[PDB]
Amino acid sequence: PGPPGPPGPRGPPGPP
Amino acid sequence: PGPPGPPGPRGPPGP
Amino acid sequence: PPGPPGPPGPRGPPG
Amino acid sequence: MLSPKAATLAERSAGLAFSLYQAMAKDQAVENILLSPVVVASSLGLVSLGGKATTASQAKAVLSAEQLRDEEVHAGLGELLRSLSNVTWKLGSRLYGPSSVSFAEDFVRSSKQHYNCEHSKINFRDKRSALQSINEWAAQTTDGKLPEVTKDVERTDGALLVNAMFFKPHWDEKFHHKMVDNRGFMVTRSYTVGVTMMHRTGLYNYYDDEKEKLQIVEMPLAHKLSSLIILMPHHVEPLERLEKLLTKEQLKIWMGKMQKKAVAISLPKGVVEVTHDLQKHLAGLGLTEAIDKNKADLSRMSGKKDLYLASVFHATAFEWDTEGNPFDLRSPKLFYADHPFIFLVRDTQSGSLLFIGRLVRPKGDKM
Amino acid sequence: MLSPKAATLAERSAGLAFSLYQAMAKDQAVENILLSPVVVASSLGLVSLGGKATTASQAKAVLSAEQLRDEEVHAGLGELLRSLSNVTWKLGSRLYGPSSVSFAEDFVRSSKQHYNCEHSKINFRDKRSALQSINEWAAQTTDGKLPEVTKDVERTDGALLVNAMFFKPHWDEKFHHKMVDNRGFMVTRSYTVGVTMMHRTGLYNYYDDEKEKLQIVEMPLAHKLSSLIILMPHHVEPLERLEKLLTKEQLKIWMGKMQKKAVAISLPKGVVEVTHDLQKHLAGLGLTEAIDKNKSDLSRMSGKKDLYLASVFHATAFEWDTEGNPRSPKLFYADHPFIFLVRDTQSGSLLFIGRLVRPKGDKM
Repeated sequence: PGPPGPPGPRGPPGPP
Repeated sequence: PGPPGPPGPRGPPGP
Repeated sequence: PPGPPGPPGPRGPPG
Repeated sequence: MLSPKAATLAERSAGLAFSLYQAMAKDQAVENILLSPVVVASSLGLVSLGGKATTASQAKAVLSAEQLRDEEVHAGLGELLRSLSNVTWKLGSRLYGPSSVSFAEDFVRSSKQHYNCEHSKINFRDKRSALQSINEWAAQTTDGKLPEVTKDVERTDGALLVNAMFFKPHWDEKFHHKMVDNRGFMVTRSYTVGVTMMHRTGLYNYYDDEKEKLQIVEMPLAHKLSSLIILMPHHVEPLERLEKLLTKEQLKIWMGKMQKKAVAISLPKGVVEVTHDLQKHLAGLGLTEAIDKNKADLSRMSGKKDLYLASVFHATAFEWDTEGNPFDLRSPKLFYADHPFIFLVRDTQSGSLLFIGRLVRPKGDKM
Repeated sequence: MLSPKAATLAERSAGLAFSLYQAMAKDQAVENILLSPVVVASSLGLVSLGGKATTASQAKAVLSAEQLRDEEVHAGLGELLRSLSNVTWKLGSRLYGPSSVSFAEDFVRSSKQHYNCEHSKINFRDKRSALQSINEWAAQTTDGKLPEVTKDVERTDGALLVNAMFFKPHWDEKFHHKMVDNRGFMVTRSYTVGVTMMHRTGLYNYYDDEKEKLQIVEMPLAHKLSSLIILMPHHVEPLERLEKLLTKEQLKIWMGKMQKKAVAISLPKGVVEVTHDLQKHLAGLGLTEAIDKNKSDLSRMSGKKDLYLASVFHATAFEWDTEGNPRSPKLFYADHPFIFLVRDTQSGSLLFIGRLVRPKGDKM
């Protein structure tokens, strides 16, 4: 029971 | 508790 | 009670 | 509903606030912006009210109301200020004049009547007490949400117009009180700040411009009487590019392109404090004589040319909170505001712009 | 609790595993590395036990146990193997020699006593059936998690020691069963593989070295009895640079610098199967005579110079699963190669050392 949670955090940065 | 939330946004690009 | 936050988003694209 | 004259003044108020926003956004020293079109317009109304000759004519010209009687201007602006009232909104306007000066009865009565103007004397010979009293007046007006207007007053020999505000958007569909956590807000690609974020998934009017690489979302406020519009680029970049695109016409295009979609809105939670001194920017919009000690005629205000417009402090505490009405999706689109964005508070019935601003750097520490 | 002698052997076993790891990491043929220090030490122990003269002295020297009596090395490695048994863990040690040779009663008794080394005679010239039986022994030992040790055995003429293991870290704080999705693991900057990743945010002992551009995380295992340590550079880069930094002393420094922080851990999920033939690498560390047919003196094993050590198969199936007990996070996003360690909390004893460079999956 209960609604879904928030989205997760932003993903890590890409390679240079 | 409810189910886990959706994945977060894609990360930023590299330099 | 709301569920936990979802997973982190995918890695960003290259530069 | 607004009277036809108030409606036309409201359109000019919006246009003026867009011009003011653009002017300030070009300044590299300016981070966050927060403008109430009505309060900006009411400030020009006081200049018309208190002034004579060119000093007053410029104020009416900036307001594009030169063909109207002074009474019509004051009544219309008064009506607009009154219309902002529809707890979650707090406003105070105070005119500070030097100890030596005396405000005129007629002006004092008229400014109370149309602009809800409070009047005070200030003694900058004791700068600490002068600042203390302005900042305290603002703290009380906003019940501590705006604890300080300015740390210093540059120009001490003139009149000081201070507008102190507190605005807290109350959502038509509230955020869950537990849908709040700590995240990182990206001020730049190299600079992150620790913030509290609040989260909600629902049906929202949404548009993703793949061509201009931006997202637009409409969040209705209590009883759909007004709505909060958020404009944010896809990537973390300076708002300059988006700001170039931001026009009354472009906004109309974007809003027509919006549709009701499942959206996971994630926003920073907390109070954003912004204090602008509009003085320099209003002069750039045509209000030249009022801000000049040698040319200012504010004699309807004090009885003598012993006054000039030294400052116009537009100070706001905008609170992003979970609160809203109880009233209330498998794969939502993300509107994850962890980077700078532009926002607008629009009145649903009129179309009248209540707020225009941007959040570039929220409160928090570096990481 | 370990006896003082077993504790000192454990320190040498760890140091040996660090040396073995470094030796292997330099080899461009080596991808994934999975080593159990105890089991590695127990293999040198058998060479000391079965070999004599230089063949045995080298075995003790590799282990850096030359200053100990032979009985101290054997008894203490036995106690260490025994203490490990208490998380899912499965081990099997087995000596395969040619069907013609004869295992000495004295060695058979001692090998089973200290190292639990079962003995089996097998025809190696009978390749498919030879492989089939070793691979079945490993499958049964591990309950099918390690279905294959090797695809080929090159030396039909000598002795083969095979270690088959299954290890599944059971987390002190489990991952949510739905916190699992498909992502891309970057083997190289030009090569990505499709993996299943599992995700969890919690309080973990963490350290971010800004100077050396690396992250270190401690994930306690069931009842905090042991913990899994992960070392990974900030960016995708071959582990060579990190491996240069990796020492017993540097690890001690990093762990002292760790503190309890909110960490969002993302790890590949699945069974990683690793089969090493330690033979070549142990020879590089000093075990030269035992692996050479012409110099090997394993006469304490087979009563005569009719034996050499063809191979030492260190075979492990390490399972990364969600199962375990019921501020703004830092990301520990393991989508590129990382180094890992399983440490016993009470002793400090290193249970595993390894690296995941290429997980199971297809190219994308």
